[PDB]
Amino acid sequence: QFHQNNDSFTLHFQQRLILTHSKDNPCLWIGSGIADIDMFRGNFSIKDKLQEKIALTDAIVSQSPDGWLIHFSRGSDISATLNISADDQGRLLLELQNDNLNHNRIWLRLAAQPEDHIYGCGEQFSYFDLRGKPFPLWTSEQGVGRNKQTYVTWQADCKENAGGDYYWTFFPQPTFVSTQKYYCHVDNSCYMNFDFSAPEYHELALWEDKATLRFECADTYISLLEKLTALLGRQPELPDWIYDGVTLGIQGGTEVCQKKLDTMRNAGVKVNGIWAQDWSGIRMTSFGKRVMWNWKWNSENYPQLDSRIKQWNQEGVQFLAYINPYVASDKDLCEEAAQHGYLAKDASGGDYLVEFGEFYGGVVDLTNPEAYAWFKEVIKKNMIELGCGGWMADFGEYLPTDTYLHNGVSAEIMHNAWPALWAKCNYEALEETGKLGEILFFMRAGSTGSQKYSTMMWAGNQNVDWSLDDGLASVVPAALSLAMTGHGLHHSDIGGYTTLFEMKRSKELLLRWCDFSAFTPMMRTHEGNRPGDNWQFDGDAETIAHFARMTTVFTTLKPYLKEAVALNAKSGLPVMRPLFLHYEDDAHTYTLKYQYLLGRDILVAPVHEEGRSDWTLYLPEDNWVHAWTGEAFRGGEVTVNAPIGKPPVFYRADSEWAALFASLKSI
Ligand SMILES: O=[N+]([O-])c1ccc(O[C@H]2O[C@H](CS(=O)(=O)O)[C@@H](O)[C@H](O)[C@H]2O)cc1
Ligand SMILES: [Ca+2]
Ligand SMILES: [Ca+2]
Repeated sequence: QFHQNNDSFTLHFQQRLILTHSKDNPCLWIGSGIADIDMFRGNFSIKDKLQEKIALTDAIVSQSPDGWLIHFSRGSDISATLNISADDQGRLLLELQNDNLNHNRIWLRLAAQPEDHIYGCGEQFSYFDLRGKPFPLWTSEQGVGRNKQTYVTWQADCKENAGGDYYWTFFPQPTFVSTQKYYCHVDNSCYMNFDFSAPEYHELALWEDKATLRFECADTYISLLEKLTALLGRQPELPDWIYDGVTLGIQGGTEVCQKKLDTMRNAGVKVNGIWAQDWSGIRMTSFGKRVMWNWKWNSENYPQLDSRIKQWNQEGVQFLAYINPYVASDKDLCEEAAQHGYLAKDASGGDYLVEFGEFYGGVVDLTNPEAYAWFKEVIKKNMIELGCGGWMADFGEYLPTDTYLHNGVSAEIMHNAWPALWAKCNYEALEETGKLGEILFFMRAGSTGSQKYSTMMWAGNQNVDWSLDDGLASVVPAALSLAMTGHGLHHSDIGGYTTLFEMKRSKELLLRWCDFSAFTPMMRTHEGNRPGDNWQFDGDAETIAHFARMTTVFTTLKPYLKEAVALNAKSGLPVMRPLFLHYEDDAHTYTLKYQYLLGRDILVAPVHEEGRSDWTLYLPEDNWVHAWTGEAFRGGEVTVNAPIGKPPVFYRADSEWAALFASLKSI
């Protein structure tokens, strides 16, 4: 539905009002800015020197039988064209192209209603409903603290501009869902700011001279996500062994791994894996114990690993490793990359050395098909053929904007696109070895296409604290925001990661986090950056026993989880779901941030505060059974006892899975 008067028009798409334009209230501005983008250790400082911002108030429409073409102008020397058409699947397609490259800013307004909620924009840690705020979309480090009013954030800012803020994330994406039951996906990867704060419109700011946007509607959110994932990609099914226990994050070598494994197994903990990020060596820095970034098994630290991997596998234990797409400048791979011209370049034509925190690395130029192939062979040869069942595929958010890439695309454009590219490299390693569905890699950074190429997201680095913006809590909006952006497999470090400034992980925080992760599709621990300052999974007999209990819980859910994972693969129906996917008529479910459905039938509200013996949450109208007592409940706000090991989890009494669920209160 396109309606027009002289310099005035509206566009409806399946009855959603998308655009309105008039001389008085334009939908389009263009102009120009000079980007001053600086990075220190992945923490970006983005300044614009805005030169112009010009409202294109004149619009001349011409019509094809396949669309409308709108010439916008403000005099002869300022103009842009908007083509409105349908793409090959009938999605609404807007193509914008400014007059010339000098006009490298776009602001486009979309119509909205005050009541609309907005979800998505990738992986968001402070907000799930985005309505009422702007979100800059620039992949970076996620922040330490992430709130200017908390102390840790202030410390991290002083120390290295590292505290961040509510919108910082390693997986921003220019994709959102409206409670008008449509999504909007922007194909650009330039800097963008999605402004959701005006009651009557959404404003999308693009730092480019052109923009493509697609929209699709549906009658339910589930169908909408089916459509969104038809566009962006659907993840494979998880390997069957992911459901079989906890993956133990261990460092310090083979014997330590063995000793800890045995401690856990012998106490009855269900262990499916050992994840040893230091498989390649350790680098000590002031931040803490980091990995040596040269992607080859270090047999001095991990003697007999080649054989031990298989002995572990014989007992149902996978070995997981660590790789990122950078290479330590003081090691072999970086040298080999340098010799073949496989590294991103600086303006002088040298290889760009990035400062990563008291060491330097090259950036493997994944835009060079040869470097891409070579790096994929590194994975295949040095990890898959070694016998890894999986790995952390980390980073992807750190490309500096003054690197020069083999494909000739500006680093200011390639920066945001990097994660998906890295994801694809991993995905293809698996695909080329027949290991999709068998090997599992997990990623932190993401971008458009991570929905196809990342077999699992993890929530990156939480503080080992109970903060809303960077603690246990924040993982839930991260998971739900991703679900709404088309990625339905999400987990977090059991216990958090970031151990700085007197933050140290308590036993209590370890156990609460364990209770949370038992109700997600993957259980995996982390030592954190300072292992010896954090409570760990084997800190005492009670911790071990808690793990044996909650791993038993997790493994009981295996068939349920697997079905939910199948559904994710088949139709983009995410494993951790916002309540409104199934309780659409309940207005209260649209504003929940810290509870989710695990599958259709289990409602989870993790305790995210220290010192609680009870917990308050919302049950939508259904017949619920408390998992630990069998107690029946109906909808409305409820407070339950929530000691450690009995997280606030409820299941639908009418679930075909009810007898499985009913066995939980007997563990
Ligand atoms: O920018 N930094 O310096 C920075 C440091 C550590 C970061 O953590 C990431 O990297 C760690 C490995 S390492 O310390 O960089 O070798 C892994 O243990 C974490 O799980 C992962 O999220 C991420 C970034
Ligand atoms: Ca008219
Ligand atoms: Ca953080």
